[PDB]
Amino acid sequence: MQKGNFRNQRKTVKCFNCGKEGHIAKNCRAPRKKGCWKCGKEGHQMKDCTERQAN
RNA sequence: GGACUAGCGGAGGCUAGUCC
Ligand SMILES: [Zn+2]
Ligand SMILES: [Zn+2]
Repeated sequence: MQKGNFRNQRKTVKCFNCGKEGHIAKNCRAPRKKGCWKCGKEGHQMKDCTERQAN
């Protein structure tokens, strides 16, 4: 238990850290970062991918 | 508060509902 919100995993939540699917940044082993899982630039995000569209 | 169901999210919170 502890953190029922974790149930979000029931929707193959996406890791906002690495940008994978199956775990969240919270449950992400990687350190708290902000590397666009699109271009690989640390600072911006996919939503604001200054490289290319967001799928 | 908890747990679910939902739902979205670059941030995981929020609410509702039911239960006490
Ligand atoms: Zn991750
Ligand atoms: Zn980018």
